[PDB]
Amino acid sequence: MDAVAVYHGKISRETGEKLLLATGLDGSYLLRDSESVPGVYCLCVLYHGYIYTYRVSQTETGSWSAETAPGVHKRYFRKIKNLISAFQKPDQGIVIPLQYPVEKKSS
Amino acid sequence: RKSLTIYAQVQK
Repeated sequence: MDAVAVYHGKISRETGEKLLLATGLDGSYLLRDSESVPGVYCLCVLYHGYIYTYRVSQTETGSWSAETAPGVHKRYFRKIKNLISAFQKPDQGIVIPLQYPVEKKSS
Repeated sequence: RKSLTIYAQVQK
């Protein structure tokens, strides 16, 4: 069904920044549309006052995955939301394993 | 300062 409640939609950079800063919880992430690359999502986690943005796009093979630095190995998935459950692995996902979702609906 | 975004990539 692809249920993405963490996708508030399209918001400016200033919006995503204050959005994660409001929660005041390290590890808080959100799903916002890329204001530079259409059809591509962006998962941001607030850490050290700096909002770390990560581009998430589906490969031509149909597998879901995120961008990887030149020299790092990235695993492939079969769902957009599945990326969250797989990224919840400490020292095996991102700067911080997603923990507190910041959706625009209910607190 | 005046910039709360890194736009980095996954280092893991």
